Amino acid sequence: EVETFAFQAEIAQLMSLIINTFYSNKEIFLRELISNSSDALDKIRYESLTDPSKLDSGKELHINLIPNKQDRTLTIVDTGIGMTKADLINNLGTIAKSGTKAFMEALQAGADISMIGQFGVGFYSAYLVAEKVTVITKHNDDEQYAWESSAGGSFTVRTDTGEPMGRGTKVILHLKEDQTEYLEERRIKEIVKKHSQFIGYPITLFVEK
Ligand SMILES: O=C1CNC(=S)N1CCc1ccccc1
Repeated sequence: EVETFAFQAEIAQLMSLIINTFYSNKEIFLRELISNSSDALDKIRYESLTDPSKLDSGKELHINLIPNKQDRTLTIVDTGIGMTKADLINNLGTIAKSGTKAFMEALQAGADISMIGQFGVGFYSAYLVAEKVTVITKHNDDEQYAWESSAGGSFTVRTDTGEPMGRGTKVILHLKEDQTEYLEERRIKEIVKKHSQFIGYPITLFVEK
């Protein structure tokens, strides 16, 4: 059972802009997702200070990067607070609408795509390198869901039947054919050392067979 939804018009405009603008400095997407994961870890960590049972679904707070050359996917896993079904359908886009509009006003003023993080909507930079994004998420107060979009105006939400995660979020980037450099260990390491040396959680690169 799968539900299909339309993006808000401003978000569909930002995604189509990100997929179509010729922009070579695509590596910033990794910085943005790691920073998002760090935020999600901060929130679960803070909540657990007054309620330790919030960590019953997982005490480790970390970020894994999992390239896969065979499936041409790069997965960013974190054990943060995760997202409810209402987050996936409404709440995230509600908070993002203001940063989307402001970010597009800047782009018409000549501003750079790499400044997307300052408006709180850096996750859509995933579409610089991904033709399709799958988000597997589990929040303490909801069931495990799978969000997916290939842009084009619509996304899907469904209950996830795969491996239970406990708590956290899995961002799976189905990379475009010409963006496989982000599946290489030394390229990922160069980006992480450069863009996210100052994250307060362990970042583990999973290297392949
Ligand atoms: O826009 C929505 C509505 N519901 C969810 S989730 N998003 C976030 C899309 C996203 C893109 C890239 C990386 C991570 C997430």
